[PDB]
Amino acid sequence: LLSGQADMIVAPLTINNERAQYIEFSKPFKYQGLTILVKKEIPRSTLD
Amino acid sequence: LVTTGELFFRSGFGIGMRKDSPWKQNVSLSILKSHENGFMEDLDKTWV
Amino acid sequence: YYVWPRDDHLSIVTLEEAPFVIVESVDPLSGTCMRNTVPCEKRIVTENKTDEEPGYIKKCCKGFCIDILKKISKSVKFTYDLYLVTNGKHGKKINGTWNGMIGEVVMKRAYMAVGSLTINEERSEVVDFSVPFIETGISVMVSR
Repeated sequence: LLSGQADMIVAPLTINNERAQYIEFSKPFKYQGLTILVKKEIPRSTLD
Repeated sequence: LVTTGELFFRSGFGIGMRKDSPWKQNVSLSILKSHENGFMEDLDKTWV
Repeated sequence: YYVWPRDDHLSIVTLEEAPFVIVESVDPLSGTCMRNTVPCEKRIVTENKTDEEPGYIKKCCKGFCIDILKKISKSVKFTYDLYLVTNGKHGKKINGTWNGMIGEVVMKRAYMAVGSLTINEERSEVVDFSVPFIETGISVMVSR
């Protein structure tokens, strides 16, 4: 964007301090947060 | 696999722009207008 | 009570509702607002017969938005003196005029609207907002 070869950055962008300091955003179009992912489960004990 | 946990720091998304370009005001207004027509919810339920 | 009539000194038109901002009466003590709050300035025009002076019955304010406003005011070194609402809840185009807090801001003398506001395609053409600082929306309420 900043050099000479872009005008809109339609992409998974995200608001923060420095990027909003150096360019002007618009109103947000999604309110996603930051979260964590792990793997699912399986059956269990009692054996014999 | 599955996602767990809560949401820490929660920014938003957004279409970026240049600094002082003629579009910014109108593009922000268009995003805000479309966000109150179910359009964002419509596309979210269509794809995500 | 001219508030010491004496370029960073601006009015702040606020409102009290929810755990966002709550207004309490002055701490009795000796007639002064307690600590951990900022002195608000309630305005009363309850005189329904004569054009009496507005009621300058001061009070105290505390909550979410006032705390964030204090943090911001410290952050950029500007002085402030809060001031409550006189008529209307928030503001609405009532036959081509804003009757409320946004009307107070657009009609000068306010220069801020910190409170419980909603960003919409209805006031961006008269005032202009900042980045939202809480996720609002429309949801439901059903008993479990």
